[PDB]
Amino acid sequence: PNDEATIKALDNVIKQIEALSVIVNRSEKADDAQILGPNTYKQLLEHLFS
Amino acid sequence: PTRYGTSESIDKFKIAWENVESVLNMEGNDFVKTIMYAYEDNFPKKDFYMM
Repeated sequence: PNDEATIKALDNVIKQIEALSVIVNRSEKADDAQILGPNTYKQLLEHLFS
Repeated sequence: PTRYGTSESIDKFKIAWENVESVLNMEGNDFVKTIMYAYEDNFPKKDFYMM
């Protein structure tokens, strides 16, 4: 056996495992709530007589 | 022998085969590599790996 291929294979598999073990899962999504604004009731036309 | 032997799904073969085809690409292994890649249809990768 060529002892220099085993070392390279071990290094490669160790690098793969180390790379796979650093990935993090973090999400910073917003919320579905809607910001509300001010409003004023409007007046419908009316007629007054006595 | 404890896990991932015969029952392993075909999806796991990519990881296992990578080391073998990395070993086959070094100097001094060109005869076996050529014979293996030339006749993959008759002797597949899975039977070679099992052997």
